[PDB]
Amino acid sequence: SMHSDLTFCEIILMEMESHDAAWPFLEPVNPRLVSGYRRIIKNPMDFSTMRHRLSRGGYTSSEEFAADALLVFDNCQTFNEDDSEVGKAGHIMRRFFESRWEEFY
Ligand SMILES: C/N=C(\NC)Nc1ccc(N2CCC[C@H]2C(=O)NCc2ccc3[nH]c(-c4cnnn4C)nc3c2)cc1
Repeated sequence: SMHSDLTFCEIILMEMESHDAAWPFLEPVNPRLVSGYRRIIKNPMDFSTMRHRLSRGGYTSSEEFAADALLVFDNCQTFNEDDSEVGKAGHIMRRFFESRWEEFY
C-alpha cells in the first residue's frame, strides 16, 4: 500500500477532487456520455484511477504520481477545445496542481 512519504500526494489529489473544476476528471471518461474518446486518447487517466493506484502502492514515487496528473490535463487538451467547458476545466486544474507541486519543489 501507499508509503507514508507520499501522503502529500494523497492530499493534493483529495484537494483536486474537491475543486469546482474537477467534475470532468473524477472518473474515467464515460462512453455512455462521451463518444469517440478512446479513438483519440491512447492512455486515459482520471482522479479515481489515480486515487486507487496511489492508495494500493502503485506509485513508487511522487514523479510517477505527477506524471499521471499531467496525463489527465494533457488528454483534456488533446480531446477538448480550449473554449469548451471541459477544456477550461482542464486549464484550471493544471494551474491548481502545478501551484501545489511548486510549494514542495
Ligand atoms: C459543472 N457541472 C458539475 N459540477 C460538479 N457536475 C455535473 C456533472 C454531470 C452533469 N450532467 C447533466 C446531465 C447528465 C450529466 C452529464 O451530462 N455528464 C457529462 C460528463 C461528465 C464528465 C465528463 N468528463 C468529460 C470529459 C473529460 N475529458 N473530456 N471530456 C469530454 N466529459 C464529461 C461529460 C451535470 C453537472
